[PDB]
Amino acid sequence: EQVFHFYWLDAYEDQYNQPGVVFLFGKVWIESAETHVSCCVMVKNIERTLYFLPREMKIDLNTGKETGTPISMKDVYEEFDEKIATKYKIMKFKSKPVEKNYAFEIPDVPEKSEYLEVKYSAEMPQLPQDLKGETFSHVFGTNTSSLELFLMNRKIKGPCWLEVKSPQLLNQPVSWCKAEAMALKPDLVNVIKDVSPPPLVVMAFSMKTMQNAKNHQNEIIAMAALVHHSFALDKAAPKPPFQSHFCVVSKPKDCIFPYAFKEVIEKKNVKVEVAATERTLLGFFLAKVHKIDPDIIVGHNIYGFELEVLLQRINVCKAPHWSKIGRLKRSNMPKLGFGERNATCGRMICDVEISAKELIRCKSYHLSELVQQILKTERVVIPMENIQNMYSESSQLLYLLEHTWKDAKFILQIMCELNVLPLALQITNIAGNIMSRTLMGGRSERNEFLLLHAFYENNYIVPDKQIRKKAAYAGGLVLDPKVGFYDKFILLLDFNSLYPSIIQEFNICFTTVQRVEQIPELPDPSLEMGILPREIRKLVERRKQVKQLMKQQDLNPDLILQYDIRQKALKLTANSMYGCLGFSYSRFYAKPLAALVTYKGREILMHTKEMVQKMNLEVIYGDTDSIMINTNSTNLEEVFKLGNKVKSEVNKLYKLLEIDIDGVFKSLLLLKKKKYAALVVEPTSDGNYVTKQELKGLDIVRRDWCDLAKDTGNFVIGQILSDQSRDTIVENIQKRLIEIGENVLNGSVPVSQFEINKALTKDPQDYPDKKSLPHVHVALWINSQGGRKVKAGDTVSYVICQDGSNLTASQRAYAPEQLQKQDNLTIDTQYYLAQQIHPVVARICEPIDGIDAVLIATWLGLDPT
DNA sequence: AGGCGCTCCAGGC
Ligand SMILES: Nc1ccn([C@H]2C[C@H](O)[C@@H](COP(=O)(O)OP(=O)(O)OP(=O)(O)O)O2)c(=O)n1
Ligand SMILES: [K+]
Ligand SMILES: [Mg+2]
Ligand SMILES: [Zn+2]
Ligand SMILES: [Zn+2]
Ligand SMILES: [Zn+2]
Repeated sequence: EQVFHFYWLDAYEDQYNQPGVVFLFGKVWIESAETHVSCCVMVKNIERTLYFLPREMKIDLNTGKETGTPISMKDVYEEFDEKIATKYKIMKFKSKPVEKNYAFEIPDVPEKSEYLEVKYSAEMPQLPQDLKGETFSHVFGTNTSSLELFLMNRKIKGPCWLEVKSPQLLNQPVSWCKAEAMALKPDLVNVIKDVSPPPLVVMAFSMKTMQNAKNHQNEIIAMAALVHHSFALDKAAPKPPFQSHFCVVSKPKDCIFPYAFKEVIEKKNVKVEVAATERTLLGFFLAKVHKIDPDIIVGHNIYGFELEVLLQRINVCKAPHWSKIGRLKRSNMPKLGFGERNATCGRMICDVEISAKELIRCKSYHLSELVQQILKTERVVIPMENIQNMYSESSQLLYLLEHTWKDAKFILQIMCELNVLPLALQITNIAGNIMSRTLMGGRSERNEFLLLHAFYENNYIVPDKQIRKKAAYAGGLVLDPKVGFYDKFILLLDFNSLYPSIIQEFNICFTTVQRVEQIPELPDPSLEMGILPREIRKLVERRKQVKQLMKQQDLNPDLILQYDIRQKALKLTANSMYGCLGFSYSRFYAKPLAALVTYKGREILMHTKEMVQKMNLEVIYGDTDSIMINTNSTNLEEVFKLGNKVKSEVNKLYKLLEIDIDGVFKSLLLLKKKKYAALVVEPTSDGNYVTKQELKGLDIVRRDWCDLAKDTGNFVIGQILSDQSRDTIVENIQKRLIEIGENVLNGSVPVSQFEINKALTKDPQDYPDKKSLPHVHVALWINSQGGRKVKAGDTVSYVICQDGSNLTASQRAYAPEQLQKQDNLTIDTQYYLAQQIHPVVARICEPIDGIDAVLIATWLGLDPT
């Protein structure tokens, strides 16, 4: 024969222009060059695969009555061959009887049955989905895409090594890869698992734009990029994260570069290419992408801005070879990240903004905010305006260029810090989907792929693809809290992986629960574990392993964070598997199952509450799978004993479900359901312990209150949870608030602390009642005013100012720059004292005797009425 | 395009 090895990373199909064809992109080892290069493998002749369900008794389609003659596969075969194939224009086909299982939402389909599997060219006509015949009542798989068929049939689960038997040459190159090959049929491709993965080429970049003087245009004037040619995903990121890099700077049109600039560059020796026109800059960038040939391109806000601006400018400046930004040679450039994801076809796009949203929580996911929270460094901002003045002098243009470079580096460092790529790979090998899709975010597509593989594997027919809202069923139970402050130790117990465990513990599955608002019945405990509990179980085991690793002897603070993020990622994946059951647009939608899981959960929480109470214990709170207890004790060692005691008593009732000691608090300020503060006990040696403050749901943790209000609220909390007597505390609180009130009025407070942040659920243009929505109003300004544009999902920062226009506070929202720059605008001190600080402190002091709302108003110098 | 539970604010009636 003849065979070659290929490590695939990305896949792509064009069902309209090239049905039955799948393009694979990956790596190949080239011995003569001792390096891996890119390769494109075009897989052809992927055939549609349909399953015809035979009727019990034959039917006549002209009368619509049975005939008395039963059915046999020969009957079905003949009908397809004689009437169906001929009527629908299917020249060739192959078929065979098979036995498949079914367990989904189409009524009148038996659990197990024999089917006539038919296969034919994807180039031939697609049969109607609701097609029926004389011998068959239903047909499955009429609309399955080639990519799905390929991945499922070949059992490909994320990036891996493949052997391609009998490769063919192509008359003409179809990609921008170094190597190419073609497979005439899918069965020539096989997964192999005994070859270590190859390292990848990773490219991180950033760009700068500039609004042009006259015409309205965002011109790209600088780009920076860092590259690593051997970035391994099965180990710690390389240090340093890049081996090379390059920069390119261009002039708008009317401007002229500072002189000696060239020399200044040769002098300081920076790998900077000074382009004369934007078109040149773009042509150069694309040439660099083609030559470097990255498997992964990383940026910040790529999908929302950068990528669209790049393609548009490439089109406007008529830059040469736009398709080099991807790995597939194309001609027509698509626009609007669909058209985008396609534009980079073959190259995975990692957007740290998107990845950060999935892995951690921030007040905003803008680059400065991320560099601060994750890299713990400050990032300078260069406003589009100041840009122009920079071209005037050499050092300025040079500074701007170094700045762009710094952003490319920040982006890359954030990617490594969050360990984004290894995580995305792990999730892709688990779900068996496509890595570039994993990186775009979303839990549903992954869960669908995970289930598709599992059901194909177990020989099941799967549903065909089909073509915040109000709750549609009951969820978790939240206990009514016993609001107040607590001095004695509090015990918090929480069940491990509750829902995933409930699914296993009661064997809930598409295959074991009868259904069709009514809660189904638990299946007979004799039945064998179903696909769902097994798959769910595997996600829980993986999570336990990672938690075991964290438990280990003295580890790095950086690594510990990575393990914690990963552990939560696996938690979210298992919970998303439960959630998709209740996702109306899910391919495996099964609401009764979702409702049964939540039902058992509330039941279990109620029983655990009543049980702790029978032990004569005080249950002051509980959320879905937790129980909070006031031990009233001051003896830590005793509390822990009591904890393990209740734990043991509870776990005694279940086969798999296990409750644990989530934590112990030294002091607790419980305000309302899902809202509390506390000093958390952290044992050291000899029953000794340190203590750490922890907030849950308070206004202090939200993004939509200013720092001034939030820092002040945190001060109060720190004082309340304190050792100090109630008296000393109340005094300190007053002492501090009176002070804050003065500082706000005398103008001692940094303008940044007045900023309020809110994310837009929709694009600012899609709001009818706009004007009175401060964040939507500042976004409409920002947008219509300059370069970048805010869209659904972005958070907007703003401040309330004195306009001198007597409109409501909500109608006097302005951008920070807009305030600092404009003179008629000034901070509305009254608004901040009464609508920000007062509301926050009042809710926090609500249960504290001695403080009161009226009082808090007088400290702030507000008229109590 | 994982689920549902529980505040908070602007404003008009
Ligand atoms: N993002 C989330 C968080 C929680 N839950 C549901 C399912 C969980 O099983 C249950 C309990 O919430 P937990 O925070 O306690 O999550 P788990 O108990 O499952 O994991 P852990 O072992 O960390 O407690 O609430 C969910 O569906 N989605
Ligand atoms: K009070
Ligand atoms: Mg839990
Ligand atoms: Zn081999
Ligand atoms: Zn709403
Ligand atoms: Zn919990």
